[PDB]
Amino acid sequence: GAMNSSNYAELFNNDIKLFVDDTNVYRVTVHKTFEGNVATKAINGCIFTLNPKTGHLFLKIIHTSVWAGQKRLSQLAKWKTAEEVSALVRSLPKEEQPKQIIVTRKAMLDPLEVHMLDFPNIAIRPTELRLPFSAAMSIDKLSDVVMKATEPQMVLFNIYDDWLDRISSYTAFSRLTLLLRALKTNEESAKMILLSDPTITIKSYHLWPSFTDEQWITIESQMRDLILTEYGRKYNV
Amino acid sequence: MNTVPFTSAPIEVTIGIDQYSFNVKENQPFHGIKDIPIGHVHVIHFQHADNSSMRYGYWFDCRMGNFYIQYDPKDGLYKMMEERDGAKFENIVHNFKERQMMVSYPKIDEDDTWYNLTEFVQMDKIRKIVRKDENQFSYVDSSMTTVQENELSDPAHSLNYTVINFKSREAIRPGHEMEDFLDKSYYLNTVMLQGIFKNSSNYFGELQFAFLNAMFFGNYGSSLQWHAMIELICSSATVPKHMLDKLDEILYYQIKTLPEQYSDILLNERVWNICLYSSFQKNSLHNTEKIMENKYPELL
Ligand SMILES: COCCNC(=O)COc1ccc(F)cc1
Repeated sequence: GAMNSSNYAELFNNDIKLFVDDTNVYRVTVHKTFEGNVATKAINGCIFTLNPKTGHLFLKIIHTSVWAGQKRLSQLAKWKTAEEVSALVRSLPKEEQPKQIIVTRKAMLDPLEVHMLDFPNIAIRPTELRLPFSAAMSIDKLSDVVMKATEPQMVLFNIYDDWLDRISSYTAFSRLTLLLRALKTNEESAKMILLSDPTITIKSYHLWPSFTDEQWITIESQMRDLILTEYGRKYNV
Repeated sequence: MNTVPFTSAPIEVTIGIDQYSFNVKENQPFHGIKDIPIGHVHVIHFQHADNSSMRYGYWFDCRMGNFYIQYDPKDGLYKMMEERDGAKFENIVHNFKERQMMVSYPKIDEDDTWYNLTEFVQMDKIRKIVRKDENQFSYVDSSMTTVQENELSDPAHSLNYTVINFKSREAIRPGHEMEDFLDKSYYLNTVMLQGIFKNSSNYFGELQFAFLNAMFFGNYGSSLQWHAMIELICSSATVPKHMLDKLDEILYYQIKTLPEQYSDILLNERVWNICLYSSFQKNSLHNTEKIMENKYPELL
């Protein structure tokens, strides 16, 4: 069934799986019209599909033209997500197709189950984890490619840069979720933390800075502090 | 008016005939049921005093032969049998009627309940769900499973209802994934009403047969079947006006007839609230909604 703290290590076994987050698929700015009413203007989004073992990120860019002339966009977004995920599975060689797809929001189960009726051996699963993948648009390079897109487009990333050369996928995933949790709770501080030291750069083919192991620990610590902090400022503790 | 004679009543049992029922005591001098209206299917059903486990019964049409009930003490149930000897059978019935050992099917002349619950129910059609073709009558009990339940184990004793599954390739046209799942009109109309059922009468027939098996036997797979069939229609944006109107009538009499005390198990809260309040047809079941709200407002 669902995915939680008890079966947490299944993410890093050798059964191919993908997380799908649809939280940045349909994105709008809300504004006042000349008549003083409110209207939304859609901006480009993305489906965040991530292999948690390898770090391969299939960033499908959702161009605002997909919404043109459509009603009930928040509902369509789930079905467009599902369609793009099933197209991705179908584009992949059989030996690369996932055995499980884990959706981060339960509203995706039915749209995806229906789009994947052709793949009855792929388990569609929810999770009880509160994963921070919505903050994926706080990663500058990901945000940039999404906002610049002029047409639908798939962009492939490794969200773990070269980390797997030095650490395990369990550890890489824990770092990523701590980075993203931080960026979600206080983007400015999180980003300040990541770039304070100009001498640490982001390689052109990476998303995150080129930290040593020792620097990562300092970074990871600083991000925990921020998360605990914001938790105080929020609850006054 | 036809007659189902009983050889005898060796064990204490509650006997049902359609929506009527009465208590027979162990070895009471009871020799069956008379004045059964011709022109409808009927169901005679049993719950033993000693083991309310296993309600069971027989669907039959008196136009299709002379049928009698005889307790079998080896198998331990009241068995429907066919008498092929016409004169043997008239003679048996006349003696039992003269000695007045038969109860009268007790139909009030104002009463269309049975007709309204069985309008589309036909034994010849029923015999293709309960497959047992050496008999003209059909046995059902509380425990028989459906063909779809066995997919998710003895196929001979199954209820071969039409398998309806909303998340199936049958239900969902490639490329209309969202359209067909939110608006099941293509599944209801093209696949179901048109490719398997052929007309609404046939679709309504199985819906009716499912309900009755649910109510009389508490057959859980029939309840799912009855419910599935309602949900497919309630979830279709495009339904012929005459089907909606007929559906409202059908459900109305089904809701009317359900025992008040069995509503908690036989009615699916999700399906009804969706059908009456969220679905495309939320506005098209005026009679069904009025009786549901006045008799089971709890469920909603
Ligand atoms: C062959 O596909 C399945 C057959 N379709 C039907 O509609 C027949 O259903 C029934 C069943 C029982 C009835 F009292 C009336 C009708």
